[PDB]
Amino acid sequence: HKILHRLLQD
Amino acid sequence: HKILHRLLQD
Amino acid sequence: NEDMPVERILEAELAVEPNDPVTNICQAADKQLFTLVEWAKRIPHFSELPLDDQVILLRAGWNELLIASFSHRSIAVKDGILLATGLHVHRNSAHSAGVGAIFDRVLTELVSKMRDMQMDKTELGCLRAIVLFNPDSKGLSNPAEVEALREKVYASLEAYCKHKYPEQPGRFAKLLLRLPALRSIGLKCLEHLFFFKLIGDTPIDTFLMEMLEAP
Amino acid sequence: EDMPVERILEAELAVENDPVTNICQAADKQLFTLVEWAKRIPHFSELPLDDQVILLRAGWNELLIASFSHRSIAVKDGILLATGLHVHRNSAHSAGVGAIFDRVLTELVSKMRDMQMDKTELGCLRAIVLFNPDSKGLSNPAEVEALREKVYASLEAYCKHKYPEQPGRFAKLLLRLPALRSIGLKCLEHLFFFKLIGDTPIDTFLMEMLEAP
Ligand SMILES: C=CCc1ccc(O)c(-c2cc(CC=C)ccc2O)c1
Ligand SMILES: C=CCc1ccc(O)c(-c2cc(CC=C)ccc2O)c1
Repeated sequence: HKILHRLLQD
Repeated sequence: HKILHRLLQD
Repeated sequence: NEDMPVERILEAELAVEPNDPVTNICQAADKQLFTLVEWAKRIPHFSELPLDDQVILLRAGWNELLIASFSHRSIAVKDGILLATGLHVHRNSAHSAGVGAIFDRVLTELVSKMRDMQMDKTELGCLRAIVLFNPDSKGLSNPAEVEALREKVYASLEAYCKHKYPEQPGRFAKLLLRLPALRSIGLKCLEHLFFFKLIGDTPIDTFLMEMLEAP
Repeated sequence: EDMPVERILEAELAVENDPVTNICQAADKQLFTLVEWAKRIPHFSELPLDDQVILLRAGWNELLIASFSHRSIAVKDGILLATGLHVHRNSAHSAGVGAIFDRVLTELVSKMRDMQMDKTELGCLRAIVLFNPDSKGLSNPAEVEALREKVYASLEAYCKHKYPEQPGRFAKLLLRLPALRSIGLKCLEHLFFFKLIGDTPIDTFLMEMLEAP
């Protein structure tokens, strides 16, 4: 699940 | 709801 | 505690103390519906409500209600549930029945938590009393009166927890936060119960069936 | 303090045709601003990434539903979306989603309106929902259990301080959580069906949350 992981990174 | 009503009454 | 005593809430609990695993669980549910009615009749001010509202509350609550009681009943057992019938369901029987996941949701979210906080019969009774007095339930003639008795039950329960577990300032809230789990599991069990009904290979008794009927 | 209300309230103030298309359009949108909300919640960003993913994937709906419900305390009979769009009762009934819509309005919106639930109370509830120790796969549920416990201990203190005249307030607030849970799941079903039938466009981020583990 890409998008979420990228966002939980500042 | 036959049973419920009967069981609640007496 | 004067209007809704925790001693009488317990007394309603203590008044009602008791081969396909699913078949067992349904038969148990059926035996337990008749009893639930007595239990409720012993919950202060329940009978005094309009007969139709008694019907509604129980048509709405019976699920979380039956599931709450057997979960607390199952703290003494290590990997299963004690059914009111005097039968035990191990989680392996459950898995080998297809009901593994929901049973595991009952073991994790409910039974284990009841044990890890040593939830007593009064706190059970009070949580069941809250679930019985559900003002959301659709169709009620006076939802406010149900909400007033919800207030009375949880005022008494908090007071009880303050008085008899003073070292646990957040016990009262820990009990109330077991209700999303209860509600959430209660809905999953009901979804299964409808499937067992849809599919025609599970013996469902009259009271369970009546409950499984659309309003 | 270990779980300050102010920083939870700050997190709330920081992010602050077919109606179902609009509701789905607003959902994907909010999803990004929910990640941003959660980051601003005490101790959340310090939990391991995996556990942070598990929490938001498990909570988004309730977390999102609560928001719009509380943003809708103002409107008579409808909900207000973050896109600046308003979905009316009649408009939601005309679209075939009146059943759930009504439940949002009576059980959440109305009960929020009745008790004049403030943004602090709303934030801490969402922070309680965020920190769901019942979440499956969590590496440390004993740390999630502790965090939630901090939140609601702070919530009692506030409720005893701000509204000391109403001794049943603290419980009343929590006792919207079985309702939010029920409404979350019913609401989630709808999404899954909107996807199956493919009648309604669903944007990438919203797609990601519905899609399997
Ligand atoms: C004594 C009552 C027993 C009772 C009551 C209501 C219920 O929904 C269930 C029930 C439980 C499971 C999972 C097993 C824990 C699956 C399906 C069910 O129908 C059992
Ligand atoms: C701005 C909020 C956006 C948002 C967030 C989470 C949701 O579950 C929904 C949502 C609501 C309904 C019923 C209407 C209340 C049906 C389908 C949905 O996806 C909308």
